[PDB]
Formats: sequence, structure tokens, C-alpha cells
Amino acid sequence: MQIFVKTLTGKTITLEVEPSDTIENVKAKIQDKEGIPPDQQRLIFAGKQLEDGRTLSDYNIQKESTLHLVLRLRGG
Amino acid sequence: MQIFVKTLTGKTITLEVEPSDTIENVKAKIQDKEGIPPDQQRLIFAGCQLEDGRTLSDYNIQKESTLHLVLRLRGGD
Amino acid sequence: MQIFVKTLTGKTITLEVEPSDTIENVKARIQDKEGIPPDQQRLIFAGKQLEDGRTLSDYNIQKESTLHLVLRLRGG
Amino acid sequence: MSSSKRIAKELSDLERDPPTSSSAGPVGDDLYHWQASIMGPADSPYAGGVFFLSIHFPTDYPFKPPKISFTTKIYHPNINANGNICLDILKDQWSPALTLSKVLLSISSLLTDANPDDPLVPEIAHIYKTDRPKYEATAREWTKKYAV
Amino acid sequence: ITGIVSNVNSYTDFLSQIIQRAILEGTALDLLNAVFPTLLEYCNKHVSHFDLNESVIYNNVLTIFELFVTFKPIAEIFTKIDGFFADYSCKPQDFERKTILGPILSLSPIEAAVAIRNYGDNLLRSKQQTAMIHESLQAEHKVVIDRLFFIVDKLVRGSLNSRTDMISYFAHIANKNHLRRADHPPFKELSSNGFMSNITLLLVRFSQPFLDISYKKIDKIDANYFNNPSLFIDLSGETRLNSDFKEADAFYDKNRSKPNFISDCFFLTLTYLHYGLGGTLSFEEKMGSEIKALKEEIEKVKKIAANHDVFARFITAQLSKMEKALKTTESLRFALQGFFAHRSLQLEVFDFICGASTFLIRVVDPEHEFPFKQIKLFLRAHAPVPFKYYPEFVVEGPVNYSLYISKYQTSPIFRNPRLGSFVEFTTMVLRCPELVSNPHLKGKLVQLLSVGAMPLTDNSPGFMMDIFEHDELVNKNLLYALLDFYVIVEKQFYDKFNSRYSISIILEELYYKIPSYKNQLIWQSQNNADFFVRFVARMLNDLTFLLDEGLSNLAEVHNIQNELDNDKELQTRLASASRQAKSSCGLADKSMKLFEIYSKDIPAAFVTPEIVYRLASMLNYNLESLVGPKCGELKVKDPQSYSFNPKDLLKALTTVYINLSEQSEFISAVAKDERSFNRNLFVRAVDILGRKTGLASPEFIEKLLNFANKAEEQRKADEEEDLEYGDVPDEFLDPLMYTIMKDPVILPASKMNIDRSTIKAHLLSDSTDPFNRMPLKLEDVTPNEELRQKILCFKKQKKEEA
Repeated sequence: MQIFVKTLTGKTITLEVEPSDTIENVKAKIQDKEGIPPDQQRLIFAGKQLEDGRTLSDYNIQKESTLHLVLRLRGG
Repeated sequence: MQIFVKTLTGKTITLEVEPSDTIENVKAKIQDKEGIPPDQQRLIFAGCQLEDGRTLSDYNIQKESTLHLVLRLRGGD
Repeated sequence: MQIFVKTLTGKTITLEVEPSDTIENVKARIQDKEGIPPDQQRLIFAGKQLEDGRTLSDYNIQKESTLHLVLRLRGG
Repeated sequence: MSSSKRIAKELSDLERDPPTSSSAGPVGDDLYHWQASIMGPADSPYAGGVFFLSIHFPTDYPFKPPKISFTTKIYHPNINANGNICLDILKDQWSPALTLSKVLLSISSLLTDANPDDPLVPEIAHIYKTDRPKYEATAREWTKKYAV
Repeated sequence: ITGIVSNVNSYTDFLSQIIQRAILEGTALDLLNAVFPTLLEYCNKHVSHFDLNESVIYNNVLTIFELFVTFKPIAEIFTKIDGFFADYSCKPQDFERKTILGPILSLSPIEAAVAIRNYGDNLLRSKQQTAMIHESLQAEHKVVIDRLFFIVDKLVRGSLNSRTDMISYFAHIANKNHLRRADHPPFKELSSNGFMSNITLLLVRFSQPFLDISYKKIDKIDANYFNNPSLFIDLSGETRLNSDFKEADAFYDKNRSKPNFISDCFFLTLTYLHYGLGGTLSFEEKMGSEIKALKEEIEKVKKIAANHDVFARFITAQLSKMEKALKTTESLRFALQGFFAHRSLQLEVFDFICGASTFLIRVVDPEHEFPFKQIKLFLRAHAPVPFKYYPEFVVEGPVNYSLYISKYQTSPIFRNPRLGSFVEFTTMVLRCPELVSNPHLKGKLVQLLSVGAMPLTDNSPGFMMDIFEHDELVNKNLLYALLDFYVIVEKQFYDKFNSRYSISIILEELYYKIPSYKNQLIWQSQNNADFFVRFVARMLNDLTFLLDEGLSNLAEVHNIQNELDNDKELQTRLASASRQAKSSCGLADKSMKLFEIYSKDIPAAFVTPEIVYRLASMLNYNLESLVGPKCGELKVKDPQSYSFNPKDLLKALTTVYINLSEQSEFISAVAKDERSFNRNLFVRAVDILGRKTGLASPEFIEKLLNFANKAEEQRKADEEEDLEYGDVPDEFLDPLMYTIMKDPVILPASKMNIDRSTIKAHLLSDSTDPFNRMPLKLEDVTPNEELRQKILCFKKQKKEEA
């Protein structure tokens, strides 16, 4: 499934998904180009979090919906 | 890159680091030029004490940063 | 022929050499008894930085001279 | 101009719609120091406990996240003895659009899930990653100590 | 051998020819291998402590070297003695016992047993009784120093081989002892301070010819000394000024060149400055706390009765070894001060520093003509090359010695005309940040300048004020540097204000006594405006919470104190609560005092729209804490200790209003700060100033009451505008401000309306949209003229009934 995700400085990437994927299976096709940790998988989709441990079948991402990948600076 | 470590005696040392290097690997350098074993070497960055399992790929990327050296000593009264 | 090599820490070592030896082979002999890798090693004769592919007779090095080893500065 | 009517509006809508297991308000007639009050989630050892909050808005509040700490002593890894709260949106994830009610939703949410990878206490994070019988016990233990 | 040591003045002619016997025979080095190890044998074992106390004995031994070192054919070959150099595996404490040069360098009054000999007989001698102990030894110390310098000079001038050897002899000592700079060094494993201090003096006295006051021999020292790797000073691990390792290791590789004893002896001196005395001065400074910790240990034990026979003798002997240990440390702290007060030695050291300062400015000079023509005054790539690759102990070494020694009234820095070379260097560092990128190094430089600019007890100008006035380098650019460096030191973080406490003293004193800086000021306010506003905005912003932190810790001092009104880690935090409140109560006064003097003369600077909203907020909130219950109920024990004197601070705070009182914008500002405005606040401050008699004039109050009345008639007219605009349509409200938009602009990302000024404060913090986290710039906006026409229309609708 062609879905979209965009970074801070304007960069967006293209990848595939499935309706029965998970949010880390979204992430499983995110470190295949950048190499980022799934603990830093940060999704800002209309003011709320998209939680990583859930599946893709709860977070209403439609055909070529744009996500927002910012890297995390967690800790304290 | 290189970062700063400031002790509580008003002494400032610098230390060149790699972001792959662990907190233990940081403590082993400061071990040699301060004569202190790394068990006694407690660190504070932005208020949060670091973890021995962590690295410098874990806490707040920037060069020219500055840690603090809180000296927990083995013995009390 | 034997030569003397001096360190920044002041270690004095002997070394059986030949005037046509390459300097990395000399640095291999330094690694042979002290294990220090040759890219790290850096030798001085007559106040001059040396070159690996040259020989001792290129640098006019008489036997039982003094060499100076600088461990090139390792990082953190 | 800058500060007051933003604060009074968020006060007014909580007076319109009070939160269910939470409640918050100012400490008397000082607008810049409030008091919140929550109850623990039923799916937690934090259930049965009531917790009070020390709140200080800054003078650039609508543009700086506030300084807010707990009053009650709690057995929690993301809370120190000072009641400081290692929470993400209390830091550079701040947006000025955020309401304090929605902030208070995040607080019990941290009491719900307890994200351990920001270990504000080292020892409790090791206990939580090893033995749930030790963690879930002492939280209800210090509830009966403090949060009654 | 023994009677040769005992009766050295009788054998001195008889053994002279026997020395001369072997010179013409060439068998000289044979018996030299027999005498000096047996001399090392006789000093180590036949005497348990060959020291400075045995006034018979060491005076014999010095003359023995004086019997040899005169002979030019022997001093050229003196270095070949068995045990002349150390071992490769030698312990650093074991130099001074297994070396031919070992013991005679260690003759020093700062040895423990000498301090036991000369202090422990009475612990409370007076300040006059103190000094006669010193000059009894200090003049005897010069006999020790000058006779050694006669020996070592003939070793240098003996041959070409031998002056190489002493450089090699010293380098093996300094490199084994980098741990002297540590916080808690292994003193039983390092070299003694007496061994290190004596050698430190000798290299300075080598520098005296080519450190003359004519400064023409300054080109004898090579400025290109470090481009080439060092064969003697171990630079491995030594932090460079403005270069990392990998560029510097390339910088050895790039440009790929002979050694020179002139440049060799000079940089070695700074090592013995830093790793010698520089640890010794830190060694003395802690004995104020080392004694203080030791007395409390013994005080606990003396309340214990001793009965149990195994444990009674233990506790009895537990004190008695600490008795001598207290006798140890109290002897040594009194010993090191007079060594640091022996100004005849202390002059040569500071003479070396400013001469070396003259050297360093020559290096920074692109033409390298500094000692004749004056220098003309990202950061790493634009840095001058030779300089950026030098180590940091060439700066840290002097400034540690400078910060420490100014505690003495017998200061060799004081009334030295050669001082100004250092401040030329110190200004030049803080002027161009390309030279040193380290700020913590630059903090000890700016901490030093405040110490040189403190007014004394008699309120005389500080001992750099003449130098601040009469130095044509400094007066051009010291002002611009200090105002820049106040900004940068931003980069929890509880030391960033310690440096700002040091700057604000210097800003105050230069505003008082030097009128040209005041003239330079003002011109920087009027013609360097965008620079000076950042200094004002920075000093304003800190003060918003400095007073809050002082209220936070001084209660927490009591909270630790009342906990002991019923473990030591709270007492450890009690000092942490002390100084951080001291810095809170201190810097807030120093910040407030600068507003008093600047508003008096440049009020038109403070009335910019970017400050006038900010400033009135900071003044009112700081006012209510002082006059209100918060500082009043905070009853601090000895308020002059923390300098928590809000009665003194209030007079400044009210004056800031009065200085700004002729500006309608500042009057309009305070009435719009409803976070902390009230008429009663100033009225409270009247009778508070009515308590401190003579502290405020009645006219001073009357001007203030004139201000508050003009402020009060303003805000009543301001809420008069508020009452004629009640129920308001929701669409005309700024969705982050919840007020009426003056300049409604449309967000491009989230398509929302916002005021220009609202998102401007958001974009001054982050260039992202607050509503959908999209990237956003000020240039991205679109002004909504259409909505503001309805804002024009609807505001006129309530005017139709107003």
C-alpha cells in the first residue's frame, strides 16, 4: 500500500504497506532507507500520537495518506 | 566531536568522543586523567543521571556540550 | 646492524636492521616486539619525519644511532 | 495583553466541562499558581490513590510549557521525590495549542502505561523491567502510605 | 666519605687536586661513578631525612657540587653518572630519592617535617609572630635556590650533549606527574611540591636574559615550535586551544626543522608552571576545608567514654594519630602561604607571565611585530594556524596562578608596571572568539579581570584601573568584548551565572571611573543598536527568575536546618543551597544596579517596543516579592552573608521606574501588566522605605507617588476600554491569544487566522506551525485584510453606543 510520510526539513519517502500491518511494520519499511530505531518511530498525525505497539488497522491511514516522521529526542 | 566535563572543584577537562561510545567508554577515559574508578563516577546531563548501558547515541545530540561530575563516594556517615 | 629507538615515555629498545630495509618493515619490527600498529607509529631521525617506502641508506642512518618514536595521537 | 485572558479561558471551559477522574483549579486568587487533583486508573496499582499537583505558569505561558510538579509521594519510575515529571510534552514537544485539560489527560496516561525508557529513577525502572510482583505491590503499598 | 661530608671545608683543597688528578688522565668518569651514588647512599640511609632542618648537613652537600661544577671538562660530561636519569619503570614519587639530582632539588621549606619543626610548637601565633618565622627561612631559602641555579647553569653551558640531557631529565619528570592537577591526587604516588616548585623557579631564571624588558630577544623563541611534533613534552592527551586531534594530526602530516634549546626551555617552563605550582596552589586552597572536615571528626569522638579494653585503646589511639595529622595539615597551610608571600620570589614568576604574554601576542600577530607595533584587532576554520594548535596549559597555567595569588595583600601583581602585557592578551582572547572556542577557559579569564578591578577596602581603584585607562589596545575594544561575552555564556547550568557575576562587576566599575567608556557606551547604544539590545534583552531575561530562585533556596536552607532541629548529604546540599542562593541574591543585585545607571543616562534605549512590554513585566513581579509576604516572612539568619538585602535592592528597583518615568510608553506599559500591577504595591514600598530612615528622600517618594497615580489613572481608562467591549463574536478572537487580532494574518499550513505579533513570538521560538506541526516562516504568511475590515466595522459598532 502506497502511503506517505514526511520529515521535518521537507523530505518525504515512498514505500509500501498492508491493511493488516503494524505501526512498527510501517517502521519496518522506515529503517530500510534511513536506518532509524523503532523506539524513535514518532508519528504526529493531526495533533495526536499514533502509538507504535498497535497495528495499522486502527489509525485510519487511507490511500497515500501523509504521515509525519520527526526523530525523537527522548530522555528526561 | 569533543565535549566538556566540569567537576565540582571548578576544574574543566575536555574529552573528544564518538557518538557510538558508551557511557562506560566515556568513564574509562575520565578514569585515566582523574585517577577515579568508574564506579564512583556519577554523571548528570540536563538533570538526568545517565545509564551505564547507554551510549552517546542516546542523550541530546550536540557538540561542545558539557556534563557535570557528581562524585558519589564509596563510604558514608 | 643494531639501532636504538627512543620513546616519548623514554623506552630504549634495540633493533637488528639492514640499511636497505623499508621503514614499514622497520615499523613491523617495532610491532614485532611491542605490538604497536604501524599506521599509529611515527619515527623521527635527525629531527625529520620519515617515509615508509624509503631505506635507511636513503636517510643516511649510521648504525647505533638514536631514533625517536612518536605514537601518533590517538582519539577518544 | 500577553498572558491573562488565555489562562482565564482555559479555566472557564473546565468550569464548563469538568474532567471526570480529574479536577483542577487555582490556589485561591493567584492566577499563576494552580492546583490539580486526580484519581488513579482502575487498570493500575495507582487505583485508589488521589494525587495533588503543584502548578506554576510562567510569564510566557502560552509560549512556554508550564512548570508542574506532584505533591503526593508515589512509587513511580517517571516521578522523583521532587514530583518532577519526565514527560515528553512538558518539553520540546510543546505546542501552544495544548490545553491543560489535555495535559492532564497525558498525566494519568503516563500513570496508565509507565514508559520505562526515560528512567527518572534508575531502581524502579530495573524493578519494572524485571518483576511486576515487586512493582505492583509497592505502588499500592505507598498508596496506603500516602495516597489515601 | 662520611668525614668528607662532615668536614667539607677542610677537604676542599685536599680533594681538589684529586679531582684534577683524573682530568689530565682522562679517567674522570670512573670515580664520579663512585662518589655521587655513595653520596646518594649516605643521604638516603645514614640520614633518615636529609632535609632543610640539618643546617650542618645540606650546606656541606651543596658545596660538594660547587667543588665539581666549576670544572668545564667535568660539567660537559657530568650527565654520564650511573643513576643520573631515572628508570623507564620509575615511580613518580621515587625521583627524589634514587637520582643524583634528586635530593638537592628537594631542599625546600615547604616539606612537612620542616613545617613540623617550625610551626607545630604553637598553633595560634599572631600575624606579627607569623612573619618572623618566614623570613627566618625565606632568606635561607634563597641560599638554596641561588646555589642550585649556579649548578644547573654550568650543566647547560657545559656541552651540547648536556643541555639536551637536562631537557630530557625534566621531561621524564613532568610526564609522570600529570595527576597533580587532579581533584584528589595520589600524593603518596606523585612528586612532592618541594621537588616541583624548586625546578619551576630555575627555568624561570633561565628565561630572565631573553625575557628582558626591551623584548628584542623575543624572536629567539620559535613561534613555529609546535607545527613539528614534540620530542620532549608529551602532547598526547594535552588539549589544544582551537583544534581537535584529527585536524592537528593532519597538521603534523601537512607541512611535514631543527630543535633549539631556547624554544625547548621556554615551553617546558609553562609545564612546570601548570603541572608544578598549579597543582600546588590547588593543594593549599583545599586545606581551609581539609582542616574543617578534620575537626568535626575528632569532635564527635571526644564525647565517647572508653571502657572496653580492646575498643578503648583503639579510640584512644584513633585520636592521637589524628592529633599529629591535625598537626600536619595546620603546619602546612601556614607554610605554603609565606612561600606564596615571599614576594622576592613571587615577582620573578609574574615577571615571567607578562613576558610570556608578550610572546603570545606576537604569535597572534600576523606580522609578528607585536613587541614593537601594536596588533590590529567557523571560528576554528578562521583561526590563526600556529596559535590554534598550541595547547591549553599555556593559558590555563598563568590564569590559575593569577586567580590564586591575588588573595594576598603582598601581591607581586600589585604595583608592577609590567602588568599590562597580560591584559592586552586577556582582552585579545575575549575580543576574537576564533582564538579559544572553550568558554570555561574564558570564564577564568573574565573571573580574573573582576579581581583586578575590585575596589579595595579604602575604596581606591583596583590595581588594573590605571591599566584599564592607559592602554590604547584595551580601551578601544574591551567594552565590545564584555558585552558580546555576556551573551554567549548561555551555552541546571548553574555556572552560566557565575561568569555573568564576574562581568557585571567590571561593567559597573568602568562606568564609574573611566568616562571614555561611558562615552563609548551611549555611542554603542545609538550607533551599534542591534548589538546593545541583545545585551539588554539577555540581562533582563535572567532576572525574571533570579529572585524566584533566591526565594526557593533560602526556605530550603531552613528546611534542611529545621530537619537538624529534630544525613550529611543534606548538609552537603546545604552548601549547594547556600551558594546558589548567594549567586541568586548576588547577581540579581548586580543586574539591578546596572539598570539603575543605564536608565539614568540612556533611557531612550529601553523604550523600544521589543523591551517595553518585557521590562514592565519583570519590574512588577520582582516588586511584589520584595514588598509582599514572600521576602518579609523569609527571615534569613545573617542576611549580610547571602547579601539578601532587599531593602537595599528596593531603592534601585524604584529608581528604575523614576528614571524611566518621563516616557509615556513605560507609563503605558506598567498599566498593561495586570499579572502584577496594583496601586497598593508602591504604597507599601513607601512605609518600607519609611522604615529605613534616610534611605529615600520624601521627594523620591513624591516622584514615585506621582508615578503610581499617573499609572493608576491610565489603567482605569484602560479598563474603561474593556467595559465597552463585553460579549464578543468568537471568530474575532486570536485562537492562541483569545483576544482581538490587530493584524490578522492567515496561516498557510493550517489555514487559521492569527495576529502578526502572535506568531512572531512563536516564530522567534520555533519555525514550525503550532496547529499542524508543519514548517513555517515569517515570509510564508498571508495578511487577511478582509477580516480586519470587519474588525474595523465591528469595533465601530460598539463605538456607536460609546
